[PDB]
Order: sequence, then structure tokens, then C-alpha cells
Amino acid sequence: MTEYKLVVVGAGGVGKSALTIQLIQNHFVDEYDPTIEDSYRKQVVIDGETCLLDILDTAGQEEYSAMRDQYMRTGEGFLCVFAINNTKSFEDIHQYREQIKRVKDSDDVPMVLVGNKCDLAARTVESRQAQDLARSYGIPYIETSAKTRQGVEDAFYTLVREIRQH
Ligand SMILES: Nc1nc2c(ncn2[C@@H]2O[C@H](COP(=O)(O)OP(=O)(O)NP(=O)(O)O)[C@@H](O)[C@H]2O)c(=O)[nH]1
Ligand SMILES: [Mg+2]
Repeated sequence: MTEYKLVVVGAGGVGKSALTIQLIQNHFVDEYDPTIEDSYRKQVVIDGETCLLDILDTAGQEEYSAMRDQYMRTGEGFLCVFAINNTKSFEDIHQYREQIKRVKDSDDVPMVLVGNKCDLAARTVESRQAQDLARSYGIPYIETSAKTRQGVEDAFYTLVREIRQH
């Protein structure tokens, strides 16, 4: 069966792991647990297709920035995650996108932009500005809450749709 290799990227603390663990394990992790690099896999149904989703969950922290090139080689699609209450994370998106393109030697790598933590009243990044960013990249935008699981499947499964359409 098709295996889609998805890589979750973005600044520290935005919810990469929370998104990942929601998808794979159906639990919200409220714990503080910075990532170095973790791999997950789950058989899922996407648009009727029973397939394997591999997720590589990556570090947002400064010190595991040198690891990026390797995982950006190997991934097929990238969830570029920021948090809608953290405008710095939204700005940091651009650097993750550019790095992915550099490594893959391609301006058109399967990606999605994900505004996570939409459950939080304290939004600082407007949905419109994030849609606009995604549009400037020619990729889908998905808003999510890893807390409630709202949009979680949408985020990973829209990325699988991008990989299929490349
Ligand atoms: N309210 C809310 N909190 C969230 C959401 N997603 C993650 N969090 C919380 O935000 C904190 C950091 O989330 P985590 O998944 O560790 O982020 P990360 O991007 O994987 N961190 P790292 O870059 O260090 O690996 C955790 O306390 C987590 O519970 C969300 O959608 N809503
Ligand atoms: Mg993490």
C-alpha cells in the first residue's frame, strides 16, 4: 500500500508533536517535551484509500538545526506548522519552507501551511494573513487544534493530497 512520508516542521513549541500524536495516537499531549527527532506510522484511510502515513516529527529547538538537511532530503511532504498565538512562529515558517526547497532542489515540494492552537482565544496571527501566505507559496492552509483534534486529520491528509498531486 502507498506509504506517504510526511515531515512536521516549524518553530519550537508550535505543536508539531501535539499534532503528530493526535494523528497517530488519538491523545492530546499537554506536557512539555521538546523533540530531537521521532518517527511514527499509522494505517489510515484518506479519501477512501487505505494507506500508511509515516510522520517524522522534528525539533523546533535551536540546537538540532543541523539535523534538518537529512530529514528534508528524505521527506516527501512537509507540514509547515506555526501557532496562531505566536507571530514569531509565523515568521519562522518562511525559513523552514526555504530550507526544504534548498535541500530538495525544488521550488515545488509538497507542503501545507498549518496554523495550530486555534482553540486559543489569544490569536495574534489572523487567518487571512496565513491564507495569504499559503497562497503566496501555492500550498494549502489548514487551521488546527491539536488540543481538540480539530483539523488534525485535515492537516496531514491535505498534505497526502499534495504529495499525490505532485
Ligand atoms: N492549547 C493548545 N496547546 C497546544 C496545542 N498544540 C500544542 N499545544 C501545547 O503547546 C506546547 C508545545 O507543544 P509541542 O507539541 O511540544 O510543540 P513542538 O512544536 O512539538 N515543540 P518542539 O519544537 O520542542 O519539538 C505543549 O504544552 C502542548 O500541549 C493546541 O492546538 N492547543
Ligand atoms: Mg515536538
